[PDB]
Amino acid sequence: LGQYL
Amino acid sequence: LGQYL
Amino acid sequence: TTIVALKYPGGVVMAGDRRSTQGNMISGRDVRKVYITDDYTATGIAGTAAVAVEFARLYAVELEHYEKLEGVPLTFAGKINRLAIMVRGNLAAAMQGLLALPLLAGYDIHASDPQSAGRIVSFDAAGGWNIEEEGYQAVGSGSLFAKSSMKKLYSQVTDGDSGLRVAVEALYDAADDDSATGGPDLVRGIFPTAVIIDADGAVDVPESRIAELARAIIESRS
Amino acid sequence: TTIVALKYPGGVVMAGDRRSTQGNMISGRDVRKVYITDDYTATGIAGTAAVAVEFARLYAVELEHYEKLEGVPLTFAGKINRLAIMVRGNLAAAMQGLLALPLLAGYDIHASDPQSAGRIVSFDAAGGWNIEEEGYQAVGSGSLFAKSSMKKLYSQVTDGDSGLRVAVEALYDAADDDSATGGPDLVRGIFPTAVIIDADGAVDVPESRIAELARAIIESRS
Amino acid sequence: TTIVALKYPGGVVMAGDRRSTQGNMISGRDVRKVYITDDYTATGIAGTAAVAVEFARLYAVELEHYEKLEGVPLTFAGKINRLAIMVRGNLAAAMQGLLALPLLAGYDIHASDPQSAGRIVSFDAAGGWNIEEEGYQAVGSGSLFAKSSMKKLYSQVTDGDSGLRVAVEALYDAADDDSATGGPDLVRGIFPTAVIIDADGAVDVPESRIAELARAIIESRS
Amino acid sequence: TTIVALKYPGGVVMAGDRRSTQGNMISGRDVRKVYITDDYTATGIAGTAAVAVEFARLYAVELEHYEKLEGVPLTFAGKINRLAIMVRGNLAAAMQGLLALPLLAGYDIHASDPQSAGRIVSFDAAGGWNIEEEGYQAVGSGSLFAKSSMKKLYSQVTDGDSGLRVAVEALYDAADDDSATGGPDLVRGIFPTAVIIDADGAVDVPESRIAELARAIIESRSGADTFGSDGGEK
Amino acid sequence: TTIVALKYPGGVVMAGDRRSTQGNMISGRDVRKVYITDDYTATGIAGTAAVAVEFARLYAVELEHYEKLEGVPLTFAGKINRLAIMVRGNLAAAMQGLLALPLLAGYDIHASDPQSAGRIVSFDAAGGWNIEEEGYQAVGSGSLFAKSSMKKLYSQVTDGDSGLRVAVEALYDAADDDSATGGPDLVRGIFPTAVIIDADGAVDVPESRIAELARAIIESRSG
Amino acid sequence: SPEQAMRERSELARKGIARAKSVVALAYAGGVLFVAENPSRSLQKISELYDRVGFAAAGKFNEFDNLRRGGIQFADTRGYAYDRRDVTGRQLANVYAQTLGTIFTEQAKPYEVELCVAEVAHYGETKRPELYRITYDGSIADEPHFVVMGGTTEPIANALKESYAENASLTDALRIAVAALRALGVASLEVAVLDANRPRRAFRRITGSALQALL
Amino acid sequence: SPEQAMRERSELARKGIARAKSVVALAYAGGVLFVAENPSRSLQKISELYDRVGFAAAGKFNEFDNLRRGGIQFADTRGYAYDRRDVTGRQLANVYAQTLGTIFTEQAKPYEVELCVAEVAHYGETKRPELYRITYDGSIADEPHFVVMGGTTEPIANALKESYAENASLTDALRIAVAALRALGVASLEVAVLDANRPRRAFRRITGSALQALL
Amino acid sequence: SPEQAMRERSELARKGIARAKSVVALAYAGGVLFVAENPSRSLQKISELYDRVGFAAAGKFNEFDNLRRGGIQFADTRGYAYDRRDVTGRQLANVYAQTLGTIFTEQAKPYEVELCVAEVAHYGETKRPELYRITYDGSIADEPHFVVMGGTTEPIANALKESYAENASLTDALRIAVAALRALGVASLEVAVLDANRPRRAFRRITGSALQALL
Repeated sequence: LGQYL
Repeated sequence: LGQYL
Repeated sequence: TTIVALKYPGGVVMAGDRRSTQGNMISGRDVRKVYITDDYTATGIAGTAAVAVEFARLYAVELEHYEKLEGVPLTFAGKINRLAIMVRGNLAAAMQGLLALPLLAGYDIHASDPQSAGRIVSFDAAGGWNIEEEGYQAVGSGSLFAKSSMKKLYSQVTDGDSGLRVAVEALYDAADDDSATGGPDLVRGIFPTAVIIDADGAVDVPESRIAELARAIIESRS
Repeated sequence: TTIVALKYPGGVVMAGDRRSTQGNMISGRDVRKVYITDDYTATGIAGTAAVAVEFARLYAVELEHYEKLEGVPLTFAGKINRLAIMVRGNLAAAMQGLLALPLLAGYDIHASDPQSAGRIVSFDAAGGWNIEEEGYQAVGSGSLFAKSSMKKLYSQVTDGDSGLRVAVEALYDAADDDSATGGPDLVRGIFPTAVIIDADGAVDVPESRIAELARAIIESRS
Repeated sequence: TTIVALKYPGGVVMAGDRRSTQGNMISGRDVRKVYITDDYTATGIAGTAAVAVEFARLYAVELEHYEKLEGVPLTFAGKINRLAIMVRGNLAAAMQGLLALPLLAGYDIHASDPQSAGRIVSFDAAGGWNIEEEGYQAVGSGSLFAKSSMKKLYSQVTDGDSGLRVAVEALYDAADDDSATGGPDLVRGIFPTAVIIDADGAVDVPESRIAELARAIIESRS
Repeated sequence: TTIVALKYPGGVVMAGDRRSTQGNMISGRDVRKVYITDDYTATGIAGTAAVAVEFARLYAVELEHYEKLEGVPLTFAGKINRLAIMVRGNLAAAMQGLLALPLLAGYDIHASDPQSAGRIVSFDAAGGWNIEEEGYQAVGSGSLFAKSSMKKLYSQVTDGDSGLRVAVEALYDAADDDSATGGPDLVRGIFPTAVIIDADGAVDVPESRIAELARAIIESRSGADTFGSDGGEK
Repeated sequence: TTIVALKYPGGVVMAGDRRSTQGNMISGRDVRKVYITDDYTATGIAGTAAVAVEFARLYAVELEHYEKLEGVPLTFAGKINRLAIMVRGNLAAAMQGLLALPLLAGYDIHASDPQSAGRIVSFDAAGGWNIEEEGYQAVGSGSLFAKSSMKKLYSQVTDGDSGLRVAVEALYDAADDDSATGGPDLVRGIFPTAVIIDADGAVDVPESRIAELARAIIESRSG
Repeated sequence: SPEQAMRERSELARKGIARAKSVVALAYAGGVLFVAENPSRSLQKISELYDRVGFAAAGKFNEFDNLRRGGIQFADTRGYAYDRRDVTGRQLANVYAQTLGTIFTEQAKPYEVELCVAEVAHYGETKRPELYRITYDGSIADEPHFVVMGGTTEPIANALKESYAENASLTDALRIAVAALRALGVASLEVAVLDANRPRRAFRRITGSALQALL
Repeated sequence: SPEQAMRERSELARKGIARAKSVVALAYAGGVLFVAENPSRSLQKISELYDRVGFAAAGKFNEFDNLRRGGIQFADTRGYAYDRRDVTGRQLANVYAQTLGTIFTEQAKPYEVELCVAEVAHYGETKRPELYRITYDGSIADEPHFVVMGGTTEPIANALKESYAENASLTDALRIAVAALRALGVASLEVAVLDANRPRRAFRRITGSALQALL
Repeated sequence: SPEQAMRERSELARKGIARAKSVVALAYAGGVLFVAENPSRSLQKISELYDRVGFAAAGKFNEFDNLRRGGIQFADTRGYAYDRRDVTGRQLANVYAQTLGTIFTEQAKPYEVELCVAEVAHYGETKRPELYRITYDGSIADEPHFVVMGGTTEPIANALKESYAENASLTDALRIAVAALRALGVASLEVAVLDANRPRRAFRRITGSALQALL
């Protein structure tokens, strides 16, 4: 997955 | 499958 | 508009006029108001012409639909009930000027005595129905004059021909006393339509016989 | 508005005027009120202009939709039934001042006798329909005058050209006795539109022919 | 309120006044009533100001939405149909006083003759539309006076500048005869707004040219 | 009820009266009719008091909700559109006597010229809106008198203080000609409320400044009445 | 029907009459129109009796429901908003003759100044509310007479006893000028009901004290 | 493995299309000519979609018949909504491609059909006819000269490539189409044309003695 | 097995939380200071919930952004329903805890987020700020001084335990937070405060030259 | 293991993306220039979203075309609801990212598409163009100079890294884009620009003789 802040 | 642009 | 029906020994006959009007203006001269719904019943509807045609078409469709689905025709009481239900359901629209009063005549194949198998059924605006026992009935604007003429003329009915003559004479009287009912048009050659129902089924009367009867009546009254 | 239609040996012709008004004020001078719905039927609609255009467009769409879906055109009775259903469904809006009364003319390809294949159908505000048997019919505000003129002039119809002349003269009379119907405008060169239907299909009459007929009528009456 | 539109060789022009009222009270002096819906059509709407603004906004949004979705702008007939549908759908609210009567002027790039590519379309309260063929049309309270002035002044239209001058003079006459239409306000420097459409698209006319034309007309009539 | 709003170089000012009536009876003497919806707009509502309060509350809630959801405040045109939509949706209830006519004053930070960033928007009962170009507008029962007074007095507006004085005098004239509009109450010490919006945001005017301006206006009117005559007779 | 409420230093007091009528006929002589909704507010409702009772019951149920669910009582503004919402929702039935106009009096525990923590809120038919500033308000048919009497009598209010006496006298004047409002009935011993709210909460005033005040007022009026 | 299932679906659709009869559609001087090998007299593989749009298909009848009905419904709705001239063959082809892709992805069994959408220019207008071929998976390919669908397409396509000629007359195009389709009489041929010379509706079937004289 | 499912969900969420940037929120003299490491300029991890309530999160953006929108909707609805002062950070924390404890057990994939709710006293009021930390499973912990979320929380918490001081100024608190977060320039720091001195709305971001001057 | 199956999902999405043509979008003096390798004439990969927002995509046509339609619907609804200037490319990018994340998490097959949203400044206003790239999983990355999508992007991106220059003219930017795309004629290129000099609508396709003169 992606888009971890 | 098909129809990749 | 005037539609009459009377019983004779061995069958029943129904006849109706041909005129349709919009107020005082004549709009139609060859309107057919008597329909053969099935092999043994005929239905004549008075009132608004469009509603009458729609009712006859829908009633015939419903009867044929039931006969095809079940493989056996409806009893006469069932046909009366369906027509009464349709009339009752049309009450709200009839209150808006779309009234339609049908007259039902038929031959009961399941009746005991074949000579008295004819049936005449009348309807009111509320959907109620009554099987006539006096042998004749009429609907429309000129119904009263036609019934009063048939009351005096019914003693001469002994077969199909005499019954047809009496029905034609009653229609002539109704057209004589009512402007909304059209009489025999000798100039254009247009005559009222009639249907005869007996043990062999319902058939349309040829125009030539009705023309002969109308001319005989006119010569009698000339 | 006035739309006329009459039968001639071998076909049928329908014509209509060009004027549209808002009360006493003239708002349109070139309105086309006769439409070619398909290859063998023409529809003229009187009343509110917007409702007439919408009805013509929707009726043509429905007929073509059925023809494309089933691969076979509807019979004439089916087209009559669909138009009558549309008129019946428009009753609620017509009671609010959006009345629209159509006139249907067609050439029945399935008819037995080619010389009597023309068909004229009239409709009332209640959705009822009747196939005209006198060979001519008219709708609109000036319909009575045009119908009475055609009653006298119908004896002169023997072919397509004579029928077209009679239709143009009937429209001229309707515009002569009705202010809401526009006559031939010689100053602007605006003339009524007409459609002729025969075995080869429905075609639009060229403006030059109608102009010549109108000028001949005007010279005859002056 | 008065919005005028007229055709000149190679294009079309549309102009409108600036006044909005509430009864006899003047509530607005710089209202803009002519909108550029897209690159080749302009729409002016008369009646209630709020309904007019909302109609223009919604119509432009719908046209741009279709153009972005399908990748190709609608044909002129499609735009006419959509505007007519909106007008027809607003009928119930117009019966309550929220009336809006639009005027559509456009340039047809797909037309054969470039000099006759201009189009003027008028609408009624029932949603009906008619493509004007006399070269000019007007909507609003002072529409009749402006139209009657354009009838006399249309012979002088030969290009864009003459057409603009004629439109300004027609608006001046409409304001001169109707109190609900505002005239050229020299004290505040407020002048009618105009849009010119040609092969290069639709552009807003600069205020200086309209001011010069209005001053010339005023000096001519002094 | 009367609410006025006028533009001055560098900002805008909005003021309103304090009286609420039920027919000819006075039911309220300290009603506040001018609200600060956000940091750069002020909204005043005329008509039914309950509908006015609900309108202001819902409008502020909607604007703050959008700002919190998107992380950026609405443009001025967006706020105008939302208020117009609310007014249009209230039309059916307004036809039954629950009428509410808003007046919008704001300071557009995205405008090019800072000195002309003030904005005044007027609304009608049908939801239509118009951006005023004459620099002043008024709503309410006494709107006509206040607008006519501002038409004569607008030439004196040169800064925020002069604009505030002109607005107070317009409210005074509206109350002088309309019984539904309350004038400055010297006995109870109740004065009209005002909001002034500039580059630093919207702030509430302290009551002392409005009180002394109203007192000066009353003194000027009394002195002019003493000096004047009915064409020669007092 | 007439219900009054006035502020005194350190609290608030609300009183109401006992008569209910059906036209010109007297149907009730002991109706109670002032309710203790919670520990620090009181609600008096004028208009149709059935609608008033239903309104008070529903409002108390809603307030207690919120307090039990959230574990913390509503702020005073929240209570005002809920009552205003109920009044606004009852508008359609009010147009049909089921009108009910409530009067709200309460003591705010979160107020900065304990001496001026009393609150009086009045409502209109459209649901709008206004926090009273003059220190007294009244609702009902005889509301105008009681309000005009309190306007003259408010200078004498210095504590709870004087405020209660002034409220009773205002109710007496309202009954004196309005036939739909019942006065102190000495024959049957029926006197107006009152509620006093202070820092310790809301309590019902005993009947003996109100009877004594009514007798003193009557003796003063008769000379 | 989704890839293996997709390959299985593709092979099933390909064999289903292979079981169908052959259809040829080629552009000529007068427009587009449709010639299909149809033994049945009640079942038709060539139909009209709109005024200037034709339709050809090959495969499972109960699937492309439903697709044809849906396309006719879409075209009529679009024409009534905006205008008749706002309906184009490109939009119909795109709708067919989307529907076939969605069916190929979601339904248990993909449609075993192959569609052809042909459009001619309006009356009094000059424009090269457009041919679109839409496959079972949803791919749409634009063919400039001719389209062959159903049955064994390699020999028919080779024959058409060898014998095709632009601006050919109707009779020569019909002869070439029949010769390539053999690689038949009026009792097993379904012939229709999109006659660009027609004013409004270009679709027209050629059957009976006229067809017999033509070939 | 419920034990294995809970263990797998807990480990997946714990591995998703640590795969992200770090946010620190600590209380100072003027209220609560939010410091976040955010290289992005459009996506923000610090946001306002209500007048005196803030929001900080760390994890998968599309999940805590949806949670933030839901919390804003709930806060606005509650404020309009009863009053603005009836909305408290405790209620928002309870709602978030219920939502996360339902999602952790019902949905296929638990949310990989860690929420922080901070509330300060109203204007002119004296009260210690309240910090709430809601984890993925649905547990809520009350932190008196500071909250560390995302990344390697242990070293930052250790640094804060040594460097924290109550009633510190904004500049000192910002320096302490940055020093603990390093264990950064203005182009990668997202800074906002809940200023208790504000009249109504306490949330206020500190970006640009104003941020540059502070640190 | 669902985590390892997510690897298969990502691999399938990457294979779908790489099985397509290449699109490049770079900023220049006049705004944003779009250059795409599109042999087809009916299907397009570049489209307008709103007045100042463009759209570029690469992957499966039936997926990003639906996404484009959804974005157009959202932009028009937002513009009509509040104002035209309230619509920004940031909101469109956020919506696309959320939708793609939801599809990648819930639907059986992830969308094998790669989106690009570009926004330019309004007329009379100065602002650097903003480029956003949205991947199948939902991640959005802000590219300051250029975006390359579809096919083998490594050589094209490497060539652009050397040949790119800010404030370049339209002709120079087009030459650079085509040269990097090769590592084509007017019959296989789709060229559109977001011309910041346009008053209201910036999107404008450059095809035909004008495109021929440009390159």
